[PDB]
Amino acid sequence: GKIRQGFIKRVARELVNKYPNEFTTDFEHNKKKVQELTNVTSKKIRNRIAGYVTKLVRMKMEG
Amino acid sequence: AIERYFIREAVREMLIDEFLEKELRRAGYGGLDIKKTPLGTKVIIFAANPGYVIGRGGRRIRELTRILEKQFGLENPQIEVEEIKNPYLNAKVQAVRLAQALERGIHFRRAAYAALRAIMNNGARGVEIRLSGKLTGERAKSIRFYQGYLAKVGNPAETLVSKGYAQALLKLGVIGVKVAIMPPGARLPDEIEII
Amino acid sequence: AKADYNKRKPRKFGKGARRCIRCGQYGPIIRIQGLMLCRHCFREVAPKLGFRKYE
Amino acid sequence: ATVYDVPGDLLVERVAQRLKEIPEIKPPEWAPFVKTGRHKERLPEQEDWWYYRVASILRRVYLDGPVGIERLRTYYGGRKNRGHAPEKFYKAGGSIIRKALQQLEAAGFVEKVPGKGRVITPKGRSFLDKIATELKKELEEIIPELKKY
Amino acid sequence: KARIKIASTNVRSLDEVANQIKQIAERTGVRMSGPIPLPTKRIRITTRKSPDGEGSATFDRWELRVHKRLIDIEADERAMRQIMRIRVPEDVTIEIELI
Amino acid sequence: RIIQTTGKRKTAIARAVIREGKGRVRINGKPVEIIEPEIARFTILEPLILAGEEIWNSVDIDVKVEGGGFMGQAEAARMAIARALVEWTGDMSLKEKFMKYDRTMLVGDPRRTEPHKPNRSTKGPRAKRQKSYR
Amino acid sequence: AKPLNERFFIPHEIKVMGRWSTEDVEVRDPSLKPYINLEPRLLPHTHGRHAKKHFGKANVHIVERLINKIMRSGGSHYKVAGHFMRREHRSLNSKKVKAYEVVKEAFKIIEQRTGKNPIQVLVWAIENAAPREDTTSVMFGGIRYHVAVDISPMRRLDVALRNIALGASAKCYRNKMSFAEALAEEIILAANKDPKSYAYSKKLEIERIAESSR
RNA sequence: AGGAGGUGCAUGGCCGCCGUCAGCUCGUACCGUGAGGCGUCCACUUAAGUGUGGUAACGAGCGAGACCCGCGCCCCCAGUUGCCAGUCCCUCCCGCUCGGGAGGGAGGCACUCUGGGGGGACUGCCGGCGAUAAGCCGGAGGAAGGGGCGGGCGACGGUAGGUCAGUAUGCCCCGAAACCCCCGGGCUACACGCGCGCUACAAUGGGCGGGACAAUGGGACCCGACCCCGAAAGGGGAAGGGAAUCCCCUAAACCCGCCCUCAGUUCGGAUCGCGGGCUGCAACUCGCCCGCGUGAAGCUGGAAUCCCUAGUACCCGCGUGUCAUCAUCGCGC
Ligand SMILES: [Zn+2]
Repeated sequence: GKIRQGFIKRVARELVNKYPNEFTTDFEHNKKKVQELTNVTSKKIRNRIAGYVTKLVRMKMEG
Repeated sequence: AIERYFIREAVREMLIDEFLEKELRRAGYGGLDIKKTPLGTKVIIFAANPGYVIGRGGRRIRELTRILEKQFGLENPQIEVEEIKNPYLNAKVQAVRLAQALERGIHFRRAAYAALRAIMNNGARGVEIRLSGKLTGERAKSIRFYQGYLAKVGNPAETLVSKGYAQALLKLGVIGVKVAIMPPGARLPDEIEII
Repeated sequence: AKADYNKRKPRKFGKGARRCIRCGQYGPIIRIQGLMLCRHCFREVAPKLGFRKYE
Repeated sequence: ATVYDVPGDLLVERVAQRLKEIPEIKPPEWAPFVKTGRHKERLPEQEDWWYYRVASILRRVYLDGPVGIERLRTYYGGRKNRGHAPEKFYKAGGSIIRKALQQLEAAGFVEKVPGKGRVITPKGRSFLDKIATELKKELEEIIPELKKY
Repeated sequence: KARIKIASTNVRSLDEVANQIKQIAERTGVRMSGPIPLPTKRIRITTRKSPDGEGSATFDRWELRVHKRLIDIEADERAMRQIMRIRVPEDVTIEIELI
Repeated sequence: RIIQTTGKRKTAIARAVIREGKGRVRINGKPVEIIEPEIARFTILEPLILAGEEIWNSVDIDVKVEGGGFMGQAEAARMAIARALVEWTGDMSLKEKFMKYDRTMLVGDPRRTEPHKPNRSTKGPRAKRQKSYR
Repeated sequence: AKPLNERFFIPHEIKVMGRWSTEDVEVRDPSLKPYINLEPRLLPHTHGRHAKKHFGKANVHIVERLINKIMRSGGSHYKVAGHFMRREHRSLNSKKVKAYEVVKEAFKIIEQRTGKNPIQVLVWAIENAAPREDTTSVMFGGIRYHVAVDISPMRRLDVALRNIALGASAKCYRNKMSFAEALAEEIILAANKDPKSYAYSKKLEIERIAESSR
């Protein structure tokens, strides 16, 4: 089973809402800025958040 | 070998701690620290009531040093007594106090609720107290009082929380008291926020 | 009535030459690193002796 | 050409045949009535196993030298059939190895390194290398791929 | 020459002592051989959980890890006095020998 | 030009040194042409045969292998030799041929032993004692 | 015993075992053609690596499949030729070198006795011993029925190889015949369609039961 | 005082099973006179009360996940007690040395290695399905594709499940006995039923000689290289090692050559005789090892029944815990 976590989803949503222009559809850039802008200390969790914010930005640009 | 020295030191600290726990039950014992100095050894004992630890005239401290040196084999020990940083956050001390209250004869429900409220108001994310034994009748029971946030599974529950256990010897038998406290300032991995 | 009796005879080997320093048992004594601790005592003690259960 | 370019068994048998000539290597009087290790069930079936064993010991000293009685015994040990009990590994006897090494020393093929063991002398090294060279020359005809070596 | 062997159950204390020694060597200006990390010693003890014989057998593996570092320096008066003035925390053990 | 490569299989570690020569391939100093058993000899020989006679008779290889068994050491030496040959000639067509034939010659084998567990340990991680049921 | 040339055989081309080439090998059954792998391969030893995947053994060389199937004891919970062959410590399990040698000897015997490609003869035996239909229990409504079903190509190949290996083991069991001789005889008989072969007999048995129950 | 005397139907702590199952609950509101109900339901999805959407419920807690240890790829640092690829010297050997190989010193850390910090793997990308979400199937790249692979962590409770004979402990009892020490015996008995295993019933082999390749761990009345003695067990001296420096430690399965040729046999190794040793204060009850001698069932096993999805199962040996000696055992390699 592979389902995203509650706190991961909430953190991604609040991050994208707070910084609309600081993320794009690039996973590497989202990862860098998530590490920079979050108190996360786990690489796995940071990758989780980065991937989900990339997904959210893709949905936004799609409409 | 080097491991043999590590093991002997750990075992000696063990036996000293157990003996002191037996001796200083009414002194609000919280723990000890043993350090080596060129002259000998120094032992710091954390007690909520250093009055009992020191005694009257220093006879208790003199005899305690005598025993801890001869019986336990420590080399030229000097004993100092210090205050607990916060008795309401040390699980062992709270468990001992609750057991002593039960021995005194306070109703278990009232004592548990009072201790829980005091611990919560003194600053703690969460607390849980479990009382097991012959309560309310001949058939033993096990009742838990809980408040706040707590963790019991995983490395955070193994490390962050402080746990203590004590035995209250009443007239009808032994009551087991277990206390778990989550100290303030402890952050679980699930808690992250923007900086 | 002499005191020569009632005394354990010296023993250098066997199950009667090792006891748990904390329990006084005679059976499963751990001698891996000179612990001289009973199995039950060591189990109840390991977390605070420096030993850990990593995996 | 040297020992490393020749299969071990083909070289050992030839070394045994050649060593049969040297008079300093003779079977002990108790050789016919002895097994080669407590783990063995029945005694050898060769009537000249002494020379094969001595050749094997000499090659071992050449390769892994310096070595000693205990390590050679470890090499020459093996599994034992204990009956209903599970099979287990045991070492070999020491008299055979010690006498073989002493005979080799008398012949001049090995020498004692104090506190370390026994090492092959230049004479024994040349002897083994000559046997290996002859064997490799014989083998090259069958296997052309060994010519370049 | 002086060989120092430093062993502890805490990697952070180990590194603190190593960094202190390195700083002492750097300030004194004496060439220092980097800290050699020797293989960790893992004492493992497997014990039966149950205090009785009933129930399916379950075991717990309690492991104690000891970490070791080695350093080699060239003997000097000020350097060796400063080294002997090391903090040597409680959980760290230091041995000094001359070659 | 001396080139060094490494190969790993289970607990077998092989270090291969390749240079310019006549085609002498030695494993621990013993010629590859007399490797026993034939299974291990074929495992070691396969990359050279794939590469061809011209490249084979143009380089000298010395391989030192430790740990593992007679098959693990052979496979580690195979990996080391394949990598050494590929890096020496710098032929992308040869690398492609090796990848299509066997991806494991250049890429290692991650598989390792799974630690054993109680309930008839010393037999395997999942082997269990027979249950009476009555 | 055997010549030093055979002991130290040194291949120089990429062909099965370094002795036989599969370029001329022909497979007729269109069902089994996509699953009998005949790509160039010197050593039939893949160290597994195909169990993880699904249909991952469809790309393993046929000779490697035969070696793996031969590597066994013969029978532990199923009776072969009305007997059990529980070889505990003398089995070929975990001895791929021994299985490889046995298969090599069997192919040599087959080529000596037939004059054709041993791999081609093995292919013929597989084609002749692969069943085409079976029967199974299928439930419709509230009760079961003994219905007839077809067999997929991979299952056909599996059954053929299994039957050949089992027949070889049964022939060799406690008999003067060696394992290599038993395997060669079984393969040749299966190729020749002689009902004596365990593989052909079992194929015919399954076929007749399936036809009766269809 | 002491009590391994009773009570685990008086207890604490601990542990097995339900069960690594996904469940168990709280604040407020609302329905029912009440026990109680909703949230916790429905469609889809997940290993999961995992998640999306709809709703008289809106939020939350403990579980799951997160977390922690190890394995697999790459980079930085570190170069000893670890390593020896290049270069110099010395010595030796071969086809007489063109050429090739071995060892020791200097020297290096280049590769392996040890151990600290980091990167990498994130449905991140493509196609399809689902509804555009939850997500699922396949594909490229890649060391690692879908919980990366294996483990530690066992919720509210129950199971009057086991433990007072590990320690603690209520009650009851002995209290000069049930308390405390010394010898001797027993727990090792043996018409028989059962569980889990070892050895085998042979050629997918037995014997003989020869040739290869590990890892985990341990070492002070301890491991012991190395030499001498002995046919084996074993005995005497003794370097080194509190350990990346010395040792345990040149494993077996496997490969070659010869004998045996389907036979209760050169299979199988129970059962006794004689003799030689080791540990231990003590070896008969009741220890282990060794040489010779004999050679008991067993020729594949009914009903029934057990474990296992990948370096896993099966085969093959070794380390350690117990230890003065003794491993067909547990835990690991
Ligand atoms: Zn104890």
